[PDB]
Amino acid sequence: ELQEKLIAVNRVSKTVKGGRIFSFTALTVVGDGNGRVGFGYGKAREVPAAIQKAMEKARRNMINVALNNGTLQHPVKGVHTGSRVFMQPASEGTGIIAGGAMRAVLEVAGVHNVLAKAYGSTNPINVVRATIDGLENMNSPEMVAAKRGK
RNA sequence: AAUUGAAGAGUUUGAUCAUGGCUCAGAUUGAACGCUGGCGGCAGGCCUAACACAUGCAAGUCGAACGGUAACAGGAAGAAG
Repeated sequence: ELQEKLIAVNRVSKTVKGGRIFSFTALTVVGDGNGRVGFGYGKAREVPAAIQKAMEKARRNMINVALNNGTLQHPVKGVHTGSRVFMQPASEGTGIIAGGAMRAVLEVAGVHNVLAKAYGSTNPINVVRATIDGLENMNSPEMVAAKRGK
């Protein structure tokens, strides 16, 4: 019931004294399938150590999302660095139809059938960060009615 | 009951993030070309030279408008084997 999946692995470099030194970065997202989404970055010298650090950071640093029946509630826009992201609840608008690196976080998030369209930059490290910010500041009808009295 | 509706990716760098262009994945067509080709249904078929046109048809009808008889088939009368 953990439901982990990796989005992006890259080879970064460092350029020391004698030549270059190549390191690998993972970027994974875990989530239970009912709210509870996390992402982790993690970087290491080989690929399986990188993904393992990424999963291990992603299992902690996990955020609650106030889902609807199987989906979002109201249309929400989350931004991070250069990466602006729209989402629309699509009240059984079948299938998760999101961009790459947004399909994954929305998939393990437990949502099933939203409409997305990322704008701006679509770097995978910043398009999540713009989905969680997004799903984090999406509030439910029992939270809005809690705030404003009824 | 009559709008249930939105996906990205590759490429600037030793690597990064951003900006930014180029390019790809889709659908479409009065299409052409290449390879191949069994049947049917429904549609479509000179986008260019509003260039030049052989030949055949594409606008005739009415005698219940009229003088009339060129034919065709009868009618009447005459003459002949």
